[PDB]
Amino acid sequence: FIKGATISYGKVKLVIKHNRYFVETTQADILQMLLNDSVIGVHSFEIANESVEVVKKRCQEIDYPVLEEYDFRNDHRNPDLDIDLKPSTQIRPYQEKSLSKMFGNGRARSGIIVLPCGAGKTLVGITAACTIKKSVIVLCTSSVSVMQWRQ
Amino acid sequence: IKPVFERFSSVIITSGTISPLDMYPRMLNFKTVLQKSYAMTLAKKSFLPMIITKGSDQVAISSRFEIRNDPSIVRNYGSMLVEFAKITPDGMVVFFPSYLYMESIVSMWQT
Amino acid sequence: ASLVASIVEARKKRTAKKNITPYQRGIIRSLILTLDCSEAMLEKDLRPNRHAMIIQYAIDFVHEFFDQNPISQMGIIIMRNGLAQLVSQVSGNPQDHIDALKSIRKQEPKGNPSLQNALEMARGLLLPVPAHCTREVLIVFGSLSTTDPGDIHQTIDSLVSEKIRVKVLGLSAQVAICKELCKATNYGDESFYKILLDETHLKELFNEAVTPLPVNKINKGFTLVKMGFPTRIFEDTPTFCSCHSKLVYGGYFCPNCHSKVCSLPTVCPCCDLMLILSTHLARSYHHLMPLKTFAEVPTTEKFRSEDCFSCQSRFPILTSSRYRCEDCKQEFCVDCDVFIHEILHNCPGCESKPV
Ligand SMILES: Nc1ncnc2c1ncn2[C@@H]1O[C@H](COP(=O)(O)OP(=O)(O)O)[C@@H](O)[C@H]1O
Ligand code: BEF
Ligand SMILES: [Zn+2]
Ligand SMILES: [Zn+2]
Ligand SMILES: [Zn+2]
Ligand SMILES: [Zn+2]
Repeated sequence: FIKGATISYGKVKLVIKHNRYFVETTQADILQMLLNDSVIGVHSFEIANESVEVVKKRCQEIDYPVLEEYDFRNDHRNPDLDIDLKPSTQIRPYQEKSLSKMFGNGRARSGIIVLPCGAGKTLVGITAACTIKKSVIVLCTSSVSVMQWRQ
Repeated sequence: IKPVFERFSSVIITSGTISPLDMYPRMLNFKTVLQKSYAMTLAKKSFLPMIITKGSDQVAISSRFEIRNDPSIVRNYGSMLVEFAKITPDGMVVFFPSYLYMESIVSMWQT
Repeated sequence: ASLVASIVEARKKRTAKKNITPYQRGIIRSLILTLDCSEAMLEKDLRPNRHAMIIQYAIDFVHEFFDQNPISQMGIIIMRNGLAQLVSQVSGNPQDHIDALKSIRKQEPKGNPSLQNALEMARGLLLPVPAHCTREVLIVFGSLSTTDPGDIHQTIDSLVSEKIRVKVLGLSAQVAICKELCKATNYGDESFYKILLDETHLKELFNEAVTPLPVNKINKGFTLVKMGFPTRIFEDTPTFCSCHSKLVYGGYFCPNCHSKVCSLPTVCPCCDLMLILSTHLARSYHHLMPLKTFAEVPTTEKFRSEDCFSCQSRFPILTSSRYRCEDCKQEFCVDCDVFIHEILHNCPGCESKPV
């Protein structure tokens, strides 16, 4: 079961450039696997913004689970934001562990972090935004919660 | 150094941290009969060389002069300094790339 | 090879125990136990913490120390807030020291340590010690730094002048001053500075210190000490003791002034004459005539009996599971060899062999 659930990770990567999503790949061989795919339609091809949810789900079934990594260190096109955690902060151990699983390899991993209620998930997001140093957007399921983010 | 290698026949150029050994004949125009480096036959490892590429927060650290006044690099280096000063028994020497870098970073540490 | 690996490890361990020469050891000792109670002892490397484990082993060390060295004295010092605090005077009563250690178990350690202050206090407590006793200090250091008000080098020289001996048990790593303190004080030997690598090693280190320290050849303090052997009495009515001035049903009677004492071995509170029993001296005979180590018998030669000479255990049928004593030439089982050299101190074959 574990061997069967094995993937060729990193072959396909989705990138964003000027609000245009390109499904770029690190080898040409993948083209024969994607361009000939029934659902779809150093090499990349265009895809509609709204249709991303189709290719990603299809990518789950054709044995290539795409990864959404960001090289914020090497990204200069986007205007950088200079925000850092002030010295008064004290990141708790589990918060550091949660962030390490995201920035372990140096590239911002896209995923989900689960912590108990009141564990400080807001500070985890703040630290992730502070270290990325780029424009950030936050979505919360209330207006009261939106205000407490700002505070 | 041209006169030295011509006035004297036998010259020994010995140093415990001379590497690569082929760049000196290129830099200084002289030829060597033999050049080699010895590996110490030590029973148990006596020195533990290590390279630290990031701090406890997994943020990279570098001594680039353009970001010397950075709250992240300064803090990460300072934390490393304190942590290694808590387990080092007797002596701990710290080497900086330039004197100005030491002054700026030390002042930030004090604040 | 797994079983062979254990045997060769046992042989290597036996190698250190093969060279047992009758070294002159000072049975009469005067020990000062310097424990560290500082911020550095609040770490969690030793569960639950360094302070708790050290005190617990110290109590066990106190019990073992007096059991094997009944005519010795001990004192306890603690390093707190950069100062040396005395918690027990030099005395032969094992209960007083244990009581002091239990009280210390409550107070939290804090502050910085000071070897000089502890050593200076030790120099004073050991000053009123006879010349026939070995003045020793067993420091349990846990910090990697020492804050002192004066020159530690001067104190180290003073300790050497007074013929004091120092054993240091560190926790984290080597410290230069501790190495010099142990080296310049032990006649150049560098085996008196021990750093534990786990909890199990710590128990062995305390247990090792219980044995008397062999004396140097150029350090001669030979003399005769006036001792006394009292006779226990059974009185119907309670009587006042000459040591604690309380009512005790029994007690020993001194042979020099007839004043009674409660427990032994203690110096008489009237004539200042040491009172001991024949058993107290017999406990240390094995330190003067150590039993010669047993040598594994090769399987090439033939054996005498199929069972152990002492315990009558069938020898398990490569390697010969027999240990022989050269003095009597009698085979022994592996189990007996451990019990004959650790609990017992006489070879049953030698005693059984007539002469
Ligand atoms: N590192 C921290 N230092 C101080 N307070 C913290 C820290 N982490 C979390 N908190 C506090 O925990 C509470 C809940 O934080 P919040 O991020 O809203 O939790 P969650 O979103 O996980 O339910 C707040 O009072 C917040 O200030
Ligand atoms: F998980 Be929390 F209560 F937002
Ligand atoms: Zn009494
Ligand atoms: Zn008396
Ligand atoms: Zn036996
Ligand atoms: Zn024998």
